[PDB]
Parts: sequence; C-alpha cells; structure tokens
Amino acid sequence: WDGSAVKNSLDDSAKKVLLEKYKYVENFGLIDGRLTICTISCFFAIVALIWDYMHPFPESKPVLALCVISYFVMMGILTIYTSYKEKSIFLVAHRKDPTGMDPDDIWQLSSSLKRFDDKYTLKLTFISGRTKQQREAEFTKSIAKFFDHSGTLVMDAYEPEISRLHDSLAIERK
Amino acid sequence: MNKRQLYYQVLNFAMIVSSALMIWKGLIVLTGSESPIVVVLSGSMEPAFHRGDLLFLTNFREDPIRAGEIVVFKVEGRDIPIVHRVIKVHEKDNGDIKFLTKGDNNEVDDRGLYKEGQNWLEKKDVVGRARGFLPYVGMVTIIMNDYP
Amino acid sequence: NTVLSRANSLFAFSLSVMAALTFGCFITTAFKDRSVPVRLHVSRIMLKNVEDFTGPRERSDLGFITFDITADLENIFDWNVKQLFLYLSAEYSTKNNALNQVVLWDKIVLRGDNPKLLLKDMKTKYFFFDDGNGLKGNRNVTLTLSWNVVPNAGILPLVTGSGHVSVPFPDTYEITKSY
Amino acid sequence: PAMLEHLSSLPTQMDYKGQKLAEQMFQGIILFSAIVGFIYGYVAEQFGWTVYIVMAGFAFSCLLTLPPWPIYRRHPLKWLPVQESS
Ligand SMILES: *[C@@H]1O[C@H](CO)[C@@H](O[C@@H]2O[C@H](CO)[C@@H](O[C@@H]3O[C@H](CO[C@H]4O[C@H](CO)[C@@H](O)[C@H](O)[C@@H]4O)[C@@H](O)[C@H](O[C@H]4O[C@H](CO)[C@@H](O)[C@H](O)[C@@H]4O)[C@@H]3O)[C@H](O)[C@H]2NC(C)=O)[C@H](O)[C@H]1NC(C)=O
Repeated sequence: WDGSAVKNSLDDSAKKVLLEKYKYVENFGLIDGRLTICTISCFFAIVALIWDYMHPFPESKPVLALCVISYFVMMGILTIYTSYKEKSIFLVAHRKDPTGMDPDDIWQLSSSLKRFDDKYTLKLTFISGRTKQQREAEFTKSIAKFFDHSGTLVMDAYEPEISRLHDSLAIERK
Repeated sequence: MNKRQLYYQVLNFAMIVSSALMIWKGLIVLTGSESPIVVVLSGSMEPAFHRGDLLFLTNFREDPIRAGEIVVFKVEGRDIPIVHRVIKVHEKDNGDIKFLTKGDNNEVDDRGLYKEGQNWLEKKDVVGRARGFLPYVGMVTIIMNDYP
Repeated sequence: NTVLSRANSLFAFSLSVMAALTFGCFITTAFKDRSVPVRLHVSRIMLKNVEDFTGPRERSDLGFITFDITADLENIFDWNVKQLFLYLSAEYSTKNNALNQVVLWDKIVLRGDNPKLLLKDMKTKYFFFDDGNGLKGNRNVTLTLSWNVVPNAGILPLVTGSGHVSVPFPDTYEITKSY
Repeated sequence: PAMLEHLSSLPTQMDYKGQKLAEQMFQGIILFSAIVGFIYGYVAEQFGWTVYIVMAGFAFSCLLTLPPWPIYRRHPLKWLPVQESS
C-alpha cells in the first residue's frame, strides 16, 4: 500500500516477535493522554452546541467566545504535547518481574524512515533506575536486504535479525 | 474486538466535527451578528450575482445603514433568506430607521409584511449588511445540493 | 506510488493554484487602497409636479425633478471590477428629523458598453414621492451623486462623488421651470 | 498462518532520487509558469486568458506526469539492488 504501511507492519511484526519470544508487559499513557485532551475538547464542543441550541446568540456571545478561546488553548496544549513526545517514540514496555525493588526496566522504542529513502533507523532505549543508567542503541540498516521482487517480505530472515538485536540488548543489559 | 480502531474513529470524527464547527462558530462570533454564510439561489441579481454564489456577511458595525447597500432578510412564507438592495430611506430620532428595498429584473416594490398601513418592510427582519462574495464555491454548493 | 495518489497531489496543486489566484486578487485589492474621485457637474435643475396627496398612512407629497448630468470615467475602469450602479442622493429635511439623502432612480452599467457617459435633460425613471413631506416649507434640498462597484471576487464598497447642489423650494406651488 | 501477512506487504518499488528530483523540477516548472502567468496578468491585464494559460500548463503537467514512463521503470532496474525470490 504505502511505505508508512510498511513501517506499521514492521512495528507490528516486531511486536509479534516480542510476544512470540520473550513476552514483556505493554504500556500506554501517551495515546490515553491524547484521547483525554480530545475528550475534554469534545466536552467543550458538546456544551457549546447545547448552549447555543438552547439560547439565542446575542445573549450567548461572550461565553461562547470564551469557549472558542478555550478550544484554541486546548489545541495549542495538544500541539505542545505532540512536540514533547510524539516525535519518534512508538512502544513503551516494562520487562519481567519489577517486584521487590524500585521500578526499573523502561524499554522504549523509536523508528525513523525518511521520505523516499532506502534506509531505516531503529533506536532502542533501556532505562534502569537502580543505578540511573540509560542505554541507547542506534540501528541503521538498509531495507533492500529484506524485500523481494513481487511482494514477499521474508520474516524467516528478519526473525534472526531481531534475535541478534535482542542478543545485543542482552549484552547491553547484563 | 480491538478498541483502538474505535478510539481512532472517535479521534477522526472529533477532528472533522470540531474543526468544521469551530470555523463556523468562530466566524459567526468574530463578525458580530449571527452572520450565516449564505448562497444565492435566485436569479434576480443575475448581472451582479449569478446563480450559485457564496456571500459572507458582516455586522452593522455601529453604523446606520444608508441607501446603496444590499440587505438579506427572511421570507416566512417560504422560510428562505432573500437578498435585495436598499433604494429609499426614512429616519426617526429615537433609534428607528425605516427603509425601502428592491430587486433587479423587477418592476414592483416587494410588499412582504406590510402593504399600505405602514412602511414597506421591517427593520428587524434583516440579518446584516453584506461584506463579500465568492463566485466559485457557490457552484460547488449547488452541486452538493443536487444530491441532498 | 499510486496513480490515484498522483491525482490527489494534482488536486492539492489545483488548490494551490486557487490559493495563488486568491493571493493575486489580494495583491490587486491591496493596490486599490485609494478611493477614486469622479467629477460631477449639474447645471440646470427643474422642480415640477408638486402634488399634495392625502395618503392613508401619512399625508404625502409627489415630486418630479428634471436634471442634468456631466461626469468623467477615464481612470475609473479596471480589469477586475464587474458591474457598476448609479445613484442620485437627494437630501431633505422634515419636522420628525428625517434627515435622509434619498435615491431617485438607478442605472445598470456593464463593461464593454461605454467608457464615458454624458447627456442632458433626462427625466427621472422612478416617481419621487415622500411620506414625511418635509419639502413643503423647506428652502433647502441637497443633491449629490453616488455610485457602487462590484469586483470579481473581493469586497465591494460604495464610492461617493463630489458636488453638493443646494436648491430652494417654494411653499405651495405646482409646476416650475427652474434653473 | 504467517503466510497471509507475508504477501500483502510490498508496494510498487520506486526510484527515490529520480522521483525527488522530478518533484522538485515539477514544482519549479509549475511555479515558473505561475510567475509568467502573473506577469502576463499584470502587463497584458487579462484574467481569463491567464486562467487559460494556467490550465494549459496544468494539462502539460498531466501529460508529462500521469502515464508511467519507461524512464521511471528503467532506473529502478539500476538504482535498486538484486533481491531474493521465494
Ligand atoms: C442646507 O442645510 C444643511 C444642513 O444644515 C447646510 O449644511 C450643509 O450640509 C451638507 C449636507 O448636509 C454638507 O455637505 C456634506 O456634508 C457631509 C456630512 O457632514 C455633516 O456633518 C457636518 C459637521 O461635521 C455638518 O456641517 C454637515 O452639514 C453634515 O450635517 C460631509 O461629510 C461632507 O464633507 C465633504 O468634504 C470632506 C472634506 O472636508 C470630504 O472628506 C467628504 O467626503 C465630503 O466630500 C460635506 O460637507 C455641507 O458641507 C453643509 N455646509 C454647507 C456650507 O453647504 C447647508 O448649507 C444648507 N443649504 C443652504 C443653501 O442653506
């Protein structure tokens, strides 16, 4: 379909390899915060529509203008929160057994695929809170080693690649 | 099922509905009057405004409306906003201004509500004084109104 | 790439062409920031047919004015203004503070017809009658011409010309060949 | 199985540098034709003929862009590496 759909299927295949091989714990929160901002903006919109449908306009001008200004403020805050964390970060996960100690094991993923490019970038991040250490892993590969001639993206060669990447992250961890 | 597709559909619906109603309400607040973005559906002003033209309105803007301006009122017998042009004018020094209007390609002054007991039309049926127009978008509006 | 995606890109580029013509019209309306003056010359005005009619809504009066025109439209026409109207504001005074400059008749003017219009002794097209009948007992009426524009896609203002002609008027008299 | 995701993955392969330079030259030619049409509408002072020149440039762009060219499939035979089969 599109190279963005290729990136989406690649991230989904990485999550499928993670679920088939090591089974770590998913997270949420950024999409939940975006849905919270959109739910509050829809609350402003529904209150504005009901209050405009039940009351005439020259007696309802100023607080409706305040609702328009509030929509401007909420969309600006949504744009700033987009610029905070929605640049490259995709997947947030906790690892196995964070019990008995401080919450360690922040496993963070980011992807990069430029417009009209044959190169892919994957950045892994392992944050441990006992020693307060972050570990970055920049993986710049060429996409031409995985595709085929007429529509068969080989996963049987991509899965040992993710195995070697997880071995590298295991060396970085231990 | 997967709830993420439902939240993404709510996200896209929220984007399009909030954007459209925000543009509509922001324009009708920043004008000052109720200011509907109207579309000419009558061929009375055909050398001036052809069939299918968009008109955006402005406020009275602390200005008594003299002669030589187009006004948009509402016909209750058909419930349709109709635009005409002011010709004559009358003044009273208590905040009361009466006016006479006319349409092009016509011969008879429009009766409307009053016929002979008072002046010809009423000063409170007008929505506002017109500001500007688009000749291209109104044809697209008529095409979209061909399939309601 | 998809041919439908290339068609969507060409549709967005056609929207960019629409934005470019809107930008060109914005440059054009930003160039005509000054209002244009029109010279007017009215010499002979005759006021006749002054009939007092007992109207059912108000005691009204009928009027009839024969006038002259002399104008100039040399530097007025551009390549973006569509159609032009012609008014003739007559300003009178009443007892009930109806200080109105009021229009006798109207004229439709399309481009390509005449770049300069001048004639004489033309009578009014529409019949002048006033309900508040403040002319009877007044010695002051003011005539000044105004004229409206409409652009191709922009905002239409009104442009009033120059020349305020002050004409007196007797108390109770019917027809007069004035000057 | 995993063979269903294995098939509906790969779109039409593209020459990236050729399409980027073609898009840059495309926008340059369209913008230059728009500037020439604006100079024509400023000097010759005609609007409908300016719109006709813009539509003629749009038709030229459609004739140069819409059919899949043999040049646009010859360069993916050179710029792209040799990939495996089933
Ligand atoms: C008949 O009765 C009138 C009213 O008492 C006498 O006064 C003349 O009235 C006419 C119109 O009413 C004046 O002509 C134009 O008036 C416009 C409106 O101005 C009003 O407010 C001023 C005070 O600010 C009043 O003096 C005036 O009467 C109006 O009530 C002006 O906007 C016009 O200005 C023109 O020039 C300026 C530049 O200075 C331009 O920018 C404008 O666009 C416009 O072209 C104009 O003045 C007229 O000026 C009044 N005076 C005179 C001396 O004529 C009449 O005198 C009276 N006639 C007789 C025969 O007695």
